[PDB]
Amino acid sequence: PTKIWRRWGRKVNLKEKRYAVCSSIAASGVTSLVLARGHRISHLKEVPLVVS
Amino acid sequence: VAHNNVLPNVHLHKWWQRHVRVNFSKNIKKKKRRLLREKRRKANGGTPIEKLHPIVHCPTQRYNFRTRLGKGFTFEELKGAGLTPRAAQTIGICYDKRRKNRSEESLTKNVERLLKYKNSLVMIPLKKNKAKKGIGGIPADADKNTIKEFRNKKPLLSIFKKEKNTKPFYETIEVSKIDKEFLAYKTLRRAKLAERRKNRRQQKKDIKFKS
Amino acid sequence: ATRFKKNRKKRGHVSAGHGRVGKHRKHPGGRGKAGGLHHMRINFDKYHPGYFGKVGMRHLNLLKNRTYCPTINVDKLWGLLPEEKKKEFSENKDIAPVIDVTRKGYFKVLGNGKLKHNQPIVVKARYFSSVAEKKIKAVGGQCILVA
Amino acid sequence: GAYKYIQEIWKKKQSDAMHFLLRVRTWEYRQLPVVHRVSKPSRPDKARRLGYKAIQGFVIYRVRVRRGDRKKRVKKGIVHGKPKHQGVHKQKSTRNLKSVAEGKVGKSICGNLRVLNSYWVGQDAVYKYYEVILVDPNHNAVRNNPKINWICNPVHKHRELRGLTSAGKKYRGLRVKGHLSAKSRPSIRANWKRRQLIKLRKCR
Amino acid sequence: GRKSTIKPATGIAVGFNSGHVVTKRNSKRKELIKDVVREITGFSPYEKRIIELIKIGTSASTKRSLKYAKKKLGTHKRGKAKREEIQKVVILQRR
RNA sequence: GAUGUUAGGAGGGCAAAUCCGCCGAAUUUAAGCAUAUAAUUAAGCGGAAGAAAAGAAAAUAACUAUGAUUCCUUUAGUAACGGCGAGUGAACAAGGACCAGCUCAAACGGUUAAUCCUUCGUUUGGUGCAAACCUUUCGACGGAAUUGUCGUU
RNA sequence: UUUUAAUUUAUUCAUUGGAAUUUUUCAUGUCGAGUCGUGUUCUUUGAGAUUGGAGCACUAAUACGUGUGAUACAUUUCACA
RNA sequence: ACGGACCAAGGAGUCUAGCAAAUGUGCAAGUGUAUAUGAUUCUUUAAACAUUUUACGCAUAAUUAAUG
Repeated sequence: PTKIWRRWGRKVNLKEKRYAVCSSIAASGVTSLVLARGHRISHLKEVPLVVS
Repeated sequence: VAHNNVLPNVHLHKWWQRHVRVNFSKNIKKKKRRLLREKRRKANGGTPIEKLHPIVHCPTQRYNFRTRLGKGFTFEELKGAGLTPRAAQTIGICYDKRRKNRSEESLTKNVERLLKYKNSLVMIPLKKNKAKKGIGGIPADADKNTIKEFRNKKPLLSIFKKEKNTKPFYETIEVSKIDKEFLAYKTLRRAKLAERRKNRRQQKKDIKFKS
Repeated sequence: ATRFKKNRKKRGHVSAGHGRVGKHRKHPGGRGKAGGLHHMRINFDKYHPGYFGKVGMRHLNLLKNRTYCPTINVDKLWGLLPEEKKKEFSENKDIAPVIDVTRKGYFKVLGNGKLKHNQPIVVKARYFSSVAEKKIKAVGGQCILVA
Repeated sequence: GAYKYIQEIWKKKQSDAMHFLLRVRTWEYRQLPVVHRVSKPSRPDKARRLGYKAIQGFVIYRVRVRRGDRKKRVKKGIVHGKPKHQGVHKQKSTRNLKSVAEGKVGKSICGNLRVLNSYWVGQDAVYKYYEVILVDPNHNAVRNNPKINWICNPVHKHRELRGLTSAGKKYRGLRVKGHLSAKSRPSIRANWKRRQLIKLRKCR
Repeated sequence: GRKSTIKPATGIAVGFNSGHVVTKRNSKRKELIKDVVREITGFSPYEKRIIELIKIGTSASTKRSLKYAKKKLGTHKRGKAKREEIQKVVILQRR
């Protein structure tokens, strides 16, 4: 019988979480990865686009 | 048992499923507590909800060097601040009748912390522009203008926190003033060796002074 | 990760990997540490030699706070303080660092390692090893006893 | 200052006067019914040193209790069980006779009142006597009193049955603090539950 | 270990008077009630026994009195105190 | 002491997840089994609240000392208990949540019980359409109480 | 709609009692008894020459006392309540 | 030798605690931010984010019944 004391959550190292966030930002910063992810950015001027 | 494992030690030989409990509500409780204390400090109308506590030295040889917030100032330090316990407990000063000031350093430092809190206090009149001189060491009530100009100022909560201790674990001395004759290990061994007989001497001193 | 479990790959194998002859009974050797000295004695003697019996006297209530003392060895005092300050105490022969080890969180100074030759250093600690004292004095330093 | 003299006299219990007085009083109590109301506290000093006061809603009841231990409740001395449990004679009840005495009167005989305390009064071979102070929580004389009216609100019903009187505090181990009690402090069962209850965090 | 009330602690961590070097800092009614209560009550029977044992006034007699008081009262200090006060009253009535 | 269809009141039963007392096993584990374990558990009896219980040191420490209770992290599967086998197993300090202290007894007050309750009346103003409700202090009567209420600390 | 903060305004006259601290003297007062405690028996505990509780027997001292300081004692310091 | 008349649906090494090994990952004489707190976060969010320059675990030193 399923019990509520299953290991629902997980503890993730803070350093690993920060590494992952940094890497995600870097990956968002390159055109090929954003294109391969699924977005239609063929008409964007640059991938790390910033607006006023 | 088999192979090279630590011998099992699990203390689960009783009905433990009845006693298992898991804190699904840790962050929910955190939010509820934060909301409750925020509502408290919003309800008490600008008076901080914290109470001033003394700083005391932690017991035992393990935590000798560390200080922490203790429970309540003592009668001696309240008197040194010129503040009766009855009146101090009405302006956010914690007081306990159990602590005693075994050292002048603790007495002076808690007294000066009390005085800092006291002069940082600004009292609100009990009767809406009926400012009076106070009683029992409570400061005189502030006036309408100063209350008006101070209520919009950020209330400092630094005095409520335990004080940060300076970190001078590094020092510099001249090589000329180094005692090359000292024998720390020898002194330690000698003190341990002589402890028993000096306890004797103190025992006899106490007996003699008893008369 | 229940799809990585080894039982899944024995899904149609009758015995579930637990043997056709010996089978998987429930507690066929006893429960917990049952058979020690009797039929698990070889296991106990081979992997946990001194398990049975008792030695020494009883300390009725311990109070580990009384005897808690962390140790720092003599070869880490210079590494306690930052590198540019090592440099600044190094080139200047008229000053020496006074290190209150108790403040960093060690109570005893042990003597393993090698201090820098002709580099005086004053150490404050609650306890000192004799060899630690000898090395500190040998490099021209001094041990200060503190509480 | 009369109560001081009364207290010091009652501190003897072996003097000729006190011996005779106790003997005659315990003889009277033996003939009186098991639990009966008494007009005034037989020991005014001890009663008032306990919670007793002399206003309208306060009542004193004298109660006998049989001495010795009660023997196991098994039909003859059979005990179907392990030899560690065969004993039937030397079974010492955890409640003391004083607590049993206050229960005998507070359980149902006077269910309107609330037990405050009880004291000594006398002994004999087969009975221990006691007087129990009871408070009427419905009398205005106690309801309006700023003191003592703490007993009126319903969280103090049947203190003697909940082990909340002085005798209950004694036999629950609450009369000793520190390392000599340690476990009993939040109640024994609650402390055991806390100690052996296991807490698991969601994210481990 | 033992400390000292004066002569502040040495900065040493082990030994007599050790530790940090902080600067330390520092009948008319009862007996009347006793007399009246004594007059009205008297002595308990074991008090009488101890009194007569003391009145015998030998070394063996006083040893026996200490033993008897200790047995009657439990503990050694209670028995010793009882014997000593009974000796006091024996002298005070022997005058 | 009785007795009262005297006047005014209370208790009783249900409900239990949490809570407080009592009473109290065996299955089981030890590869047998008897101490031990299961377990100060299940079953049984009784008693409360929106929480209960604990609680203002006849505490801890041994330090530069802490300061009611409860709970969380930890101390710690540790000190210890145990056919020292199987197994069992705390406390202090430390970090936090919360934070609150008090009153009887005893003392003192007799140019004066200064206390308390019942019953019957009086008004002080207020929110309600109403029903009702909140404030109100001047009594009078009958009692309780010196076998001790109230005030002071 | 509930309450609950800040804000708005209070002014004249009066005597009735109380409170805190600070000056100057008295007196070191009181402080919970079949209770604590001890022995023994049973239970309970990690508590071990007994952790708590209970039954029975004995049964205290008066603050200079008595209770803790985890090994039973005697003489005794100290600390803490 | 035992089970199986037939068909459908259901049907059995899982969950938790604790230890180790293995491997991947992060940091490294340090590592893990525990409980908790803050903060224009409050559908999601019971997650994410953060932690005024000696809390605690494990490691950094062993050995002895033990004063050490």
